[PDB]
Amino acid sequence: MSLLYVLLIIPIIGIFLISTIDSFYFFNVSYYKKIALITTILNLIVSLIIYILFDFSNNQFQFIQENLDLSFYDIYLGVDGVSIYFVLLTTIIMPIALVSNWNSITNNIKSYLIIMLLLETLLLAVFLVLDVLLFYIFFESILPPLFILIGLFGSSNKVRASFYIFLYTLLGSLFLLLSILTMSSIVGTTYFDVLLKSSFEYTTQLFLFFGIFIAFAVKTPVWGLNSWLLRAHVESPLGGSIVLAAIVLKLSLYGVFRLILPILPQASLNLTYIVYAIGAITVLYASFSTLRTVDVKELIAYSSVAHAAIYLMGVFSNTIQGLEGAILLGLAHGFVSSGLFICAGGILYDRTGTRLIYFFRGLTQIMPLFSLFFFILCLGNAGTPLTLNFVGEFMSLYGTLERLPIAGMLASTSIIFSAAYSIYMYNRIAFGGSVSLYFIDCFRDLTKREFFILFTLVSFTVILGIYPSFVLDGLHYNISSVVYGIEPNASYLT
Amino acid sequence: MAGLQHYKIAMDPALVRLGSMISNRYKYFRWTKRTALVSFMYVVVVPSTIGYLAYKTDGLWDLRAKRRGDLISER
Amino acid sequence: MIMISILSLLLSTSVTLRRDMSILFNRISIIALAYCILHDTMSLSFISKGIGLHGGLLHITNLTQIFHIFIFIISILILQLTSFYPRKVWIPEYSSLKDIFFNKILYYRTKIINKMGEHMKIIEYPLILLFVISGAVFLISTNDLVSIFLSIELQSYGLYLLSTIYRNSELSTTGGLIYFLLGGLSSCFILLGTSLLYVNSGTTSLDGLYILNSISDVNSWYKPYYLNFSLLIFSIGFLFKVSAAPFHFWSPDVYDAIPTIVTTFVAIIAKISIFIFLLELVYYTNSNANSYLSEFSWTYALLISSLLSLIIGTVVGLTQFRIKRLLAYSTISHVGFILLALSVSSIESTQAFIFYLIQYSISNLNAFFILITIGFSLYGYVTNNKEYKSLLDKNNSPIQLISQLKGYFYINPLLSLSLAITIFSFVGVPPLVGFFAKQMVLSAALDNGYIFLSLIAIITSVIGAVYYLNVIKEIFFYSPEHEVNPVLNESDSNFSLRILNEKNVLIRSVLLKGRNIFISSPFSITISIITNVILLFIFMNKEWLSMGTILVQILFSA
Amino acid sequence: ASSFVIYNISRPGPNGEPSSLHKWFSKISDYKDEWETRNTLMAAALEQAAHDKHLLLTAER
Amino acid sequence: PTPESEAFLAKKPQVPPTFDGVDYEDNKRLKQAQDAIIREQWVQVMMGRLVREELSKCYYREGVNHLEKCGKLRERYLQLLANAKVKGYLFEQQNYWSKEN
Amino acid sequence: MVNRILFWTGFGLAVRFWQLGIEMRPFFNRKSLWAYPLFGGVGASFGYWLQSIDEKQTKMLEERKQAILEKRARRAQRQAE
Ligand SMILES: CCCCCCCCCCCCCCCCCC(=O)OC[C@H](COP(=O)(O)OCCN)OC(=O)CCCCCCCCCCCCCCCCC
Repeated sequence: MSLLYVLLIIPIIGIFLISTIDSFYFFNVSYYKKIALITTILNLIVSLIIYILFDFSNNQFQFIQENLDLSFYDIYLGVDGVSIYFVLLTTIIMPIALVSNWNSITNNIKSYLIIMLLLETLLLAVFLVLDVLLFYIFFESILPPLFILIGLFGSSNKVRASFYIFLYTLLGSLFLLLSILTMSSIVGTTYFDVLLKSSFEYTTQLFLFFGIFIAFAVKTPVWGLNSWLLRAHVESPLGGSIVLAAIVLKLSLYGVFRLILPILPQASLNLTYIVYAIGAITVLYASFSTLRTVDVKELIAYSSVAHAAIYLMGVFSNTIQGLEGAILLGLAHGFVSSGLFICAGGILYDRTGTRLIYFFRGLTQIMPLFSLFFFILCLGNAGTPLTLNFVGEFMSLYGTLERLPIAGMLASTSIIFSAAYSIYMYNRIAFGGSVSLYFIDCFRDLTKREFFILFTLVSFTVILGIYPSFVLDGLHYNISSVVYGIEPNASYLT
Repeated sequence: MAGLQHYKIAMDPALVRLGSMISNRYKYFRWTKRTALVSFMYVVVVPSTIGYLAYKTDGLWDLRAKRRGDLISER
Repeated sequence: MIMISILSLLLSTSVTLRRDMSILFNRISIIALAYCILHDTMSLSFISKGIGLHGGLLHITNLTQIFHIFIFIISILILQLTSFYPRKVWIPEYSSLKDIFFNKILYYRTKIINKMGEHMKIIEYPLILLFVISGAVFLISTNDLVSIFLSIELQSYGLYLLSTIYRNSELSTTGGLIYFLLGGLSSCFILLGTSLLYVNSGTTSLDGLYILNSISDVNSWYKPYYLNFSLLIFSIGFLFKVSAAPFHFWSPDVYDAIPTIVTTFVAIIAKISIFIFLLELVYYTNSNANSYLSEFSWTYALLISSLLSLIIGTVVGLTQFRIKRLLAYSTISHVGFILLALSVSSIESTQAFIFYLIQYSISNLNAFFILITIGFSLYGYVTNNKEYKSLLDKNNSPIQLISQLKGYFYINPLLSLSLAITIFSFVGVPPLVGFFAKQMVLSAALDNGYIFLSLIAIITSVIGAVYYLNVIKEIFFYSPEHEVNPVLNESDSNFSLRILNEKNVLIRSVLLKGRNIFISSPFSITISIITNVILLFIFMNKEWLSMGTILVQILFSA
Repeated sequence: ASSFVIYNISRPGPNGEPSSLHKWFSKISDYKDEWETRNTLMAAALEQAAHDKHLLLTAER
Repeated sequence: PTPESEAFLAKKPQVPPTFDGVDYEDNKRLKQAQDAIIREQWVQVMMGRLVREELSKCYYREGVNHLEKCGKLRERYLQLLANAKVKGYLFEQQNYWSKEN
Repeated sequence: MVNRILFWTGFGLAVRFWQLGIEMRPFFNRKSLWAYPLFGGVGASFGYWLQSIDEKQTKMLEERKQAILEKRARRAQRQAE
């Protein structure tokens, strides 16, 4: 059995144990949550073992299993450098997301844990499948559990949010599916090691680009196709929000490295100016509206839109540093947005029952531990150096600038505006007077649980902000394979 | 009110009512000369301007290893 | 075999007036269909595009025999609803294999199992069902214009009789009247089309019509406009019977008016037979060379109906609040997909067509079985809802409103999950069998240049997903309005169960409550198998998809 | 203190010779040609499978 | 010259960095070529990195006098900077070119 | 991993489990435990039978591929004139 199948199998086992342990012991729900948490820890331990064995400069897919039993739809699993870090992000985020909801899920706890465990398997399968149609199957599989997760555990507007995310993702994905089916018909399969050797003709590439781009712009999301996120990321339970912003936004980014860069190089280069205008517009518009957003969780949700615009522009840069910076930013966004959602949707929300900014002020006076982590997280959101967020923003922005200078210059303005909404939101909540007079009771500071999920997330962003080689070293060789172009005295050697 | 018991908050009805208006404002949008002009400016004009500028300057310049006796222009 | 079962069943039925025999007669109809499967299974050891039989009036193909068996298997599954009581008493002290085979349990069952329910007291119900099956098998196997007409009337007339067999229901008699009246109009179009074929060609043989068409497809005195024009009129009558738009209006009323158990058979069996029969007729009239004939091809009626069924089926379903009317509009939408695959005549589209029809029939079957089982599960529940209290024919159709499913996930979560899996398969969410079905039809349509229809299919699917999501929202997102009956479990209301051995000697007695009444095993097992087939298709797809691949390769074998 | 200790004991020593633990990690994750062998076998098999479907899907009516 | 390390040899390309006369149905041979083009680009790039390192030492060694004593490294680094770049294999895999054209 | 026998033995086990769950009956009471070897045994039988269908289907598809190539070849040789 492959280690990659073990990765997909462990959460299914935990689902089985959670659903059957009532027959061997009214079992306390603590037991259920213990099983699910240990299930995620083991999945993380396996991914760490894979990474220790993983080789940084191999262009062969690693840890694959021979099938020799070909069918119409066979799940082939494999890993390289451009997918190994997304697998690690998924297995680190999932335990933290479980602990972040340890107390706030009060009814239907078995259903909540089974959905999150199933989400872990499906999201991991997205990064590991070696077939383009397998990518769509896992990308779309997470929708029904996400629909149910929002509708069973969401806030007051959960129905409208659940419908929005389902119908937006489905609609975009249906245009991606038509693009994938055209590829499958021309080439005869969507297996990576066969399709990547195909050379689609330019007009085919253009109409293939449209349809894959429509889906990825719905999922990025670009501004104007992002109301599903402003609803779903806010109405979701806290664990749903962490998974939705840390891993689910990353699907469209990893999807660009498999579905556009190797097989649509000519359409990608010829259309980069359309991608860059949309990415530039998204960076400014999302930034200005974040500045005027009064729901604290909606403000953290809108800043995800602005950050994802920069990794999208870095992924179309066709430069090494822009592509590596895009992956670096994707990962750094996962730690920072997880921490800011915990701070808002899990610490403020649990204490007050409200998400309106008008009711918060001067929290530093009574919650020094919260304000310390909240501030460090707000510096990460502003891309402050010593966070992995600066390294990703700088490399992404440099590649975007070098590819198309006017687009990079506008995208660079994010260095001013991400600071503006991060510092503005930090000042209004932690600072900005004495403790808010709307609080009748005093508030306790972070519990040990809250401290150690914030500390862990803050630890990852700072350690990788100082030594980003821990990810870049395993990125360099594989990411070389998606660059398109030639030097005159370097090419066609004899 | 939302699962776990939270602390007592002096929930100010005016502020709560303002928060409700913001959540429901989409239900009351209408096409007027003002709203159409603003929407057209933000969605069409400004993006198409950046798109046109990005189009016209794509490939215009390269800085890498440019010395004196050379040009930044490539095209 | 099907003709012997009908005549033998009729003779036994003729000399009985005992209504307690209905459950036994239904069980025998299951045994009879199992033999029909055995005989047709033995008839699959040859390769041919077709062998004419019985003076050339009928024919057999590998495709014909496969769908004979499939019709029998769907009919055995539907026949369970009238062969077993809906609820059982189960206890953990009568669960061993020695208890089931050598011991017996005694208790007052009449009220619990609904022994004298309406669907348990119609003696001729399994017999009329067999008549419809004979109509359907004969139509698949028809080689001849007169055989077509006789077969379609035989299947149609039994369906009208099935829609009215609950003669004491005003709703049922109304739906039977509507079906017969508009179905009589559609039969006239079929007879008109068959008649115009005969008066122009001088032949009743389908072989002869295909030969005339084949010669006439060359690239002046008797230019053959009649064939496409006749089949156009012919096809419209068949579009009515599969309830394709714009000839769809009848089915949301009829399917809602007739009792739900009847709807299960009525809504599923007829589409299989007409679509399979249409497949061969589509293949053998396809003008290969682009001539004037292709300009007036009758198959554009299929493509227009496909377009209209995609739009009507999804848009009209948005504001449906009655659960059975929603399923009718959901079928019309899925018929639009089936019609698209049939209209594009390619190896890929025929594969897609064959797989789509079989997966859709098992899925629509799972939805009806879950709907019936939920209705029979409310036995020990009460509601004070005012809307539910004003429903008509509650016994015939226990669930009539989508709102009746509100909070059902809190009543029975795994049965609610099975419904949600089935509905998500209708949407086409991977990796459910419904996604792979939609994926195959889209592939073929795109590969043959049907892009505009491919795009309308994806856009309609998002609209259709809205009312599917609305059913799921009702089940999961709200608390239920049904409460367990206080008196069914009131801590002092125990009914007695005796456990006896093979010698009718009492072994033990036990006191029982409403909590010891369960869904009968035939329905739970059938839902469970089909739900797991929908869910786990990605690990089981090889042989099932290969069967359609081989069948199409035979049909196209140059 | 632990970081200082673990860094010191994990050094390759005065000469560029792997330690006892260094040789174990290199041995376990060797895969001298395993990935290439398996990857090549799978690529050719799905290549041929695409060939067969292309033959069946484009067969003359 | 510095001896080629045991680790280095384990990853040394056995094929020339080219796509000429490479059967794309041979999975092993195509991936070998791709690896050779990628590795060759990195070597040229890592060469510039070493020249830059030497230029750095002489600048801090010659101080005021760097404008006169560091020209040889200066020229070398600019030549590498003008020519070396990781461009990938995929344009050259999809586009054959001839000198005689 | 798609071993037919193990998969369909597992399928039968999942049918019994889902059925017990749908019936809201306990998943494991001792006197009912014979059902899992039964449902799994019936599942194993369905999959030995699917095994032999696959063998026939493969042979049929292999013969079809040769016929298409043979058809393609002769038509190509016919066009040589
Ligand atoms: C706002 C914060 C900003 C932070 C910026 C990040 C720091 C960069 C700027 C400061 C740079 C100084 C870093 C220290 C340089 C030397 C590291 C060192 O400790 O080396 C000693 C040890 C062995 O040396 P070795 O490499 O083996 O030499 C022989 C080689 N043949 O090598 C080792 O492996 C030992 C490693 C142990 C950890 C190094 C010591 C860290 C000291 C800083 C700690 C600050 C936090 C204090 C926490 C609370 C303490 C009360």
